[PDB]
Amino acid sequence: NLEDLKGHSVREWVSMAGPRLEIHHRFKNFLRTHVDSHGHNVFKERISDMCKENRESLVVNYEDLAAREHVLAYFLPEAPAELLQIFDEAALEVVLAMYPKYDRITNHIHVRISHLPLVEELRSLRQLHLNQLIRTSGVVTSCTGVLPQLSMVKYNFVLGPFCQSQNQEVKPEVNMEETIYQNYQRIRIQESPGKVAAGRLPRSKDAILLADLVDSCKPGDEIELTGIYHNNYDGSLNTANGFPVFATVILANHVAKKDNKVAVGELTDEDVKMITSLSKDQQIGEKIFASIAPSIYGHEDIKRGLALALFGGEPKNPGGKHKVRGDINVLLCGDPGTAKSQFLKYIEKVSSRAIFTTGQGASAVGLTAYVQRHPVSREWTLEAGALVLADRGVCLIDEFDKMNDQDRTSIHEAMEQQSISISKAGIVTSLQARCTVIAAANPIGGRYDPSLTFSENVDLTEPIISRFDILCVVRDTVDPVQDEMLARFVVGSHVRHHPSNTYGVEPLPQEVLKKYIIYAKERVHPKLNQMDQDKVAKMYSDLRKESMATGSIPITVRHIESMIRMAEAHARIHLRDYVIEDDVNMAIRVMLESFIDTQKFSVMRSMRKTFARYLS
Amino acid sequence: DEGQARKSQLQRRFKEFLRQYRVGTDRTGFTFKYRDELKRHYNLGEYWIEVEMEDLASFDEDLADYLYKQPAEHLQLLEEAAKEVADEVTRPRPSGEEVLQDIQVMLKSDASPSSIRSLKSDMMSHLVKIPGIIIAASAVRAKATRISIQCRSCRNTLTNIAMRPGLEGYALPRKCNTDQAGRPKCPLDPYFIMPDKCKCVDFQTLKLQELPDAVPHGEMPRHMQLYCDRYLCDKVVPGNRVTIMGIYSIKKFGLTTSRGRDRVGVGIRSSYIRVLGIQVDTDAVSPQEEEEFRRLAALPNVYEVISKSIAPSIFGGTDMKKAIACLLFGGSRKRLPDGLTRRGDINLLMLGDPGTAKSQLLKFVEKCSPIGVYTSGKGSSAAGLTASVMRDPSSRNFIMEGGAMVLADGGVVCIDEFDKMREDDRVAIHEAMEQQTISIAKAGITTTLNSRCSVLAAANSVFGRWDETKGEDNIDFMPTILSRFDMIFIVKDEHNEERDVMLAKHVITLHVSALTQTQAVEGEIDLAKLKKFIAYCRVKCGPRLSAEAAEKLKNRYIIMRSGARQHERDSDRRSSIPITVRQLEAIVRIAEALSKMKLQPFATEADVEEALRLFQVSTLDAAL
Amino acid sequence: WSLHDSLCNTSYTAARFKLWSVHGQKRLQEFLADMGLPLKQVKQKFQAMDISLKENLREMIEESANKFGMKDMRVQTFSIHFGFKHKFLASDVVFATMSLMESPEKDGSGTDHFIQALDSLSRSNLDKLYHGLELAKKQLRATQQTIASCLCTNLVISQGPFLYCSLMEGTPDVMLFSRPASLSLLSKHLLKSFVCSTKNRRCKLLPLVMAAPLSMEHGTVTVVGIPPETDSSDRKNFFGRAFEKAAESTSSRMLHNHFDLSVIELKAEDRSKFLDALISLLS
DNA sequence: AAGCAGATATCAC
DNA sequence: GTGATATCTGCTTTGGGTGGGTGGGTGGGTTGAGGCAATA
Ligand SMILES: Nc1ncnc2c1ncn2[C@@H]1O[C@H](COP(=O)(O)OP(=O)(O)OP(=O)(O)O)[C@@H](O)[C@H]1O
Ligand SMILES: Nc1ncnc2c1ncn2[C@@H]1O[C@H](COP(=O)(O)OP(=O)(O)O)[C@@H](O)[C@H]1O
Ligand SMILES: [K+]
Ligand SMILES: [K+]
Ligand SMILES: [Mg+2]
Ligand SMILES: [Mg+2]
Ligand SMILES: [Zn+2]
Repeated sequence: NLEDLKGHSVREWVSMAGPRLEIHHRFKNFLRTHVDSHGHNVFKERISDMCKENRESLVVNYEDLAAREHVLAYFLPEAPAELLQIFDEAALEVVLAMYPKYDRITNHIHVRISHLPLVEELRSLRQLHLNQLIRTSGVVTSCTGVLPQLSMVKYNFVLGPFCQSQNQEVKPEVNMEETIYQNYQRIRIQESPGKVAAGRLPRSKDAILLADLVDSCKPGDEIELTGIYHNNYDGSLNTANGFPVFATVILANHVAKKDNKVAVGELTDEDVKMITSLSKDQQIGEKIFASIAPSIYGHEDIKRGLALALFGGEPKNPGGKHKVRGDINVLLCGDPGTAKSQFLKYIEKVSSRAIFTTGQGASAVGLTAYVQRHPVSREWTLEAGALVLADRGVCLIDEFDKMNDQDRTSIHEAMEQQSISISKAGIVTSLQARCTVIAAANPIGGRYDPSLTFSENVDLTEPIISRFDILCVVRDTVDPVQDEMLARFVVGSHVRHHPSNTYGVEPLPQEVLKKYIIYAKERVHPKLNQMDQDKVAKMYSDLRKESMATGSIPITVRHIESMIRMAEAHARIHLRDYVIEDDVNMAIRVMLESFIDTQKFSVMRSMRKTFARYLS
Repeated sequence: DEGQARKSQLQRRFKEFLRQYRVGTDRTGFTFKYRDELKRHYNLGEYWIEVEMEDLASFDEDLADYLYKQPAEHLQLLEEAAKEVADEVTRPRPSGEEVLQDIQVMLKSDASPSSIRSLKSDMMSHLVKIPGIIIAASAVRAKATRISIQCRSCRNTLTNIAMRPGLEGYALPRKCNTDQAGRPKCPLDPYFIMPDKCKCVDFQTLKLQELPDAVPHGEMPRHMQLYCDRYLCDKVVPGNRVTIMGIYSIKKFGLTTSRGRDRVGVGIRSSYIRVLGIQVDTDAVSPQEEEEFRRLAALPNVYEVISKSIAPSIFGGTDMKKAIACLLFGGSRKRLPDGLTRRGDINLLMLGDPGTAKSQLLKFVEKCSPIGVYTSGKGSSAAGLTASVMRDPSSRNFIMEGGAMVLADGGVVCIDEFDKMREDDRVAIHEAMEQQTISIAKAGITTTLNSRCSVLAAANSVFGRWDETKGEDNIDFMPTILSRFDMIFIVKDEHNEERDVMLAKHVITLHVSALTQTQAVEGEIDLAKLKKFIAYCRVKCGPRLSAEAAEKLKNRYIIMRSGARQHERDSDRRSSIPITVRQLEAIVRIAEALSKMKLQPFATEADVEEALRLFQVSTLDAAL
Repeated sequence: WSLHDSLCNTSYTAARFKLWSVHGQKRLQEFLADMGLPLKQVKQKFQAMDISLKENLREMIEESANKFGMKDMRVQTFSIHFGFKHKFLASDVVFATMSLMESPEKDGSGTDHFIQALDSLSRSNLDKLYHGLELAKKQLRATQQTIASCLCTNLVISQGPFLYCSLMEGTPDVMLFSRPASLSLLSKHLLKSFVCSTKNRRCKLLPLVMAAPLSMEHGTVTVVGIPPETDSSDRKNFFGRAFEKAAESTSSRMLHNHFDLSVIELKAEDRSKFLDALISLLS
């Protein structure tokens, strides 16, 4: 029996030939026969996906292995290096069996473990975890470049191959041509700021990434790290401490961004089937709109605009000399206590890459990019701010009206040209910043005055206001029926979400919505082939006539391009590869309804009458 | 012996490739391309050739495969073959040319490039093709190819020791070869390098940054170190976009762990690229190009053709596109006998309403200008724009690093969001805009740099949108800065039914056309050619005003001054836009730019007439 | 070209993989994995690709294609070699000559485009042949884009007796297909893709009628007709006489200028009318 | 030049 | 003949910028100029 150890450690047990062969056979059988709840061969699909993409890593979910091979699951945390080597060999055998020509692409398959149940904090690691497989989490604070490390060394006659370990120089000049190398990366992982007690210095660890594990994470990332806790003698540590203390490091096996994030690649065939079937539904647009912050009583315009901003438009560059952004920026502005901050928090929770910041807590350089001073290396370096870090993501700005003016003017270039240009301290460069900006503001005096226009209510000027594709006015009006409905919804929300436990359509589950969004943003690129140019052109002229007469908001060419983005975003919501007439009509309605809301109360009736033909 | 035989056979094959390769057909003719190029370059005194990998593959596929997989040894063999062939093509040689020179063989290919991010360990010691941007270049230093060593005690010398190429050192003999008997033993490490016996070549080190479009989302761009030597040295400068062919290699320093080497990880090594060939990307003039440029300059409507080619995607702005063309070409810089200089560069300011394509125009000029830098006023500082003083990490001494206006010397610097710049930062640009120098007196450094660049600035008005009632309150800039701009455009987003319909149709068609496969336009010049045409004209033609054109300009300037003086008196407020001698010289520069477009040595009265019309629409309109 | 680009822009493989779809790309990836060709190698230009992969390329491609339901991957043809460099297959020369003749660069007239094509066939004008190869690459990409736009939007609608597809002026590349020869070739490629990618069995046995704008001044439209696409088709076309009989019965304004009788010029307003007659004539 | 690590020949018992 | 024990030989040291900033500033080096946040 494999479980029974005849007076050896687990390492010793798995080192000898008999148990080694038994483990190899068991793991190969697990790879070949494991099926899911429906009965589909999991690893047949996983290996096919790996080989189609020409990748070298096979990910194994610890729970499945424990369910099917409990003895191997028990062994794995105690003797990780040996078990992982055996798993690699068996995986290579299976892969070559399925794809006999794959040996040309790679000669090694890495088995990587996910969902390890033994989670530990950076602060909690003790000597009893040494040489064990552990799972921890934190913030990446420092990251090297990808470096070449000796793997199989040859010396100059030419000496025989020599293996290289992570802890000492090998003992036989090196022959560069005949030597074998590996990718090497060192990261520093730190306690997340939200988990360290206030006023306390955070703890940190070092981690080593090898081979195809490199570039799995970037500084500033929230990561879950599974690896081997390893110690090695260090003389200068001993000198420093006066005691024989050993240096520690994590030999990384699996790196994930695990704050509720699923990548397009991780989507399975059944997931895509469900997404496509959903997109076939006739009311899918309404269902997606209803999925935006379901615990808020209806603010249906805000939810629609936020859904459009989440899905996004299509960037274009006709001849390589005229760049047009595809992102849709949103500005919420209205009375206090109307759930603007809750909308922003929901967007932060649902998006894959989102950064939340507030009012006076944001500085100009902190938003875009800053110049870091150093005491010893090159004096000055360039470091990414919020907009750079949120590239291809979302930046949410709360208390947008309370910002310092100098700090608010720093986002103009990023909002339109989608780049940050820095000319400081010998650094002249431009960084990419393609992010959707969603801001929330309060009006002048803390209350929106219906007798005035939007421009009169806010202190923002034309240049910043024009950069927002969608403008939403949140009004808190006293109506007995609406007040009763809101009260009955909110109290029911507090009943439903006790810790013990308008569209007329059922919203999508949040996990389903997250999969749907990632698929549409990655696998759908709607194309604008045909459009009623005369209708859009006539509409634009009418809008510019009325805007000049009333002065409620400025209208620019940017308003034409916003409509095209909204039509593209609407088509993307339906998983359509070509924008159609109903997308253009919806984009027109969204823009005209927004414009009418910026008028004074008296003028609103006339404005609806002026544009009634479109709003029909 | 067997290895020697294999090497000799491979060298013979390379030699035969060089001797026999031909281009042409039996209908037209044939040319021994590489032999002829080697013969002509050697006669010119240029000891290098460039070899296409596709040609070598056509002659001998195995040779190309070997050169790709094991570049070092086979490149050395190819260079030896090139030296042999160079002797045969030029072998009877004139006096003072007896000694045969070494030939550097450059490599070029038509293959698709690969990115920095794609450079993996498995590609080590292989031939790679990499695109990027040059961000830094070192000084030219000396690298030994051959050394002679001598024994301290016995003066026994070993001569002509070959050196490895690249960033690789040499280990001296541990013990001497002199006779043990009679003499006291020679000391350990007896050998020293003889300074005058060493043969050296020029070498350089470069930093290559990844292309901006290749950077993964949310990441800082990565760079790589480049090693250049011989004729590859001093070919590229910071800002150049290049594609490099090279060897992915490792620094080979001393085997010993001297100073008790204590790396954070074990068995790590430093990578670099040994450069074998450089190709500068558009983003010397061949005679065919020069003839084509002369044809363009002679077109009767060349001015219209160039204007139509500037930001063709923008719907209107014909007068602003005409002024940008003049800025791109520039005037004539002059130095008077007393030593005082008159600048030839043209400065342009666009002040106006939001969403009027001001930023799009600046982005185009950055691509179109032969030398172009785009910056933001908000993201700039006084030291960043001109030049900075900082500590050197290696030397532990103060050094100087140039800013945007040093990097843009000889070209254009586009300053967007000019109004958001701090007053202390804006004021740092006054000297560079007029005197075209940067004076520094800091931390023991007293020097002057060149900043001969044109400023193209964009800004919004004080109240966001230009308000006709506020009048002079719309402009916040001081008179000192405004007088340094040749042309000032006040851009007002005028609402008209007819123009708005036309603009909307243009914008929609532009977005639909993004799918269309690119096609040429009969009446325009593509950006790549326009960029080369501008560079050609700036080097070839510096015009002057004709005596008749000067008289016309003098009389109109006097009228303009009186009108400006009268207008200020009537309004009782000194106008924000001044009309000074600088504005007279601005009209001279614009007239010379128009002539430079036509490659005409003298600016005519028509040139001055157009220059005065541009001034009227831009600066006089603002001032009144 | 690159093997990847060739696979994506060949109507045979592009139609059988349904590369206009989202699952077609995955099927292509599966095909390449079955081959064992690294993605980076197949995406590199064929000349620069490693020679070891070229040794048995034709046989391995044939075997993999056989596994994937394509039995006609191999064709009997000819190649010509001269010099050290110059090697061409016959179909490459055909495509280059066609692209030189039907070039969309209107700076030169069609008699000017004919002269270029005729010159390219002589070995003294080799540069023209290479230029034509580049133009052919552009034309193939445009053809695939147009086919994708037509198939994704369901623009191929079956009347009773025939399928009808009409190109609109909003189409991006429509200009490249205004000339009758380009339109005919596009229509044939489109029919092959449609027959490969459709579900209805009846629509697979139908011929195609395709229209594209010709002149926006006179309101004229070019109309082409092609017979059903089958593996053993006799390649015989009945649309010339059908067109002449429909126009006569309906009194439309049609022009026969092409040397083929199945290509006609029609007044756009008459179009609708014309078609009904055609329907009644063929059903 | 100064000093520790390693190698090795040499006296003594 | 084995166990000290005395002699001899080779390594590398120093802080240093031709030994790097793709080692790291928790391994250790004055002075000034230049970005930040908080400041007034
Ligand atoms: N006349 C025009 N023709 C074509 N596109 C235009 C025109 N005017 C504006 N646009 C487009 O509208 C958007 C205008 O943004 P842009 O940044 O160029 O404006 P700007 O005038 O610099 O504004 P701001 O002062 O607010 O920075 C861009 O997409 C630009 O391409
Ligand atoms: N329409 C609504 N439906 C449900 N809850 C609401 C609604 N409006 C406000 N709330 C609740 O009121 C609280 C305060 O809202 P808040 O996020 O501060 O809005 P704002 O930032 O606009 O003042 C939140 O906890 C939110 O749950
Ligand atoms: K140091
Ligand atoms: K050091
Ligand atoms: Mg709030
Ligand atoms: Mg702008
Ligand atoms: Zn000696």
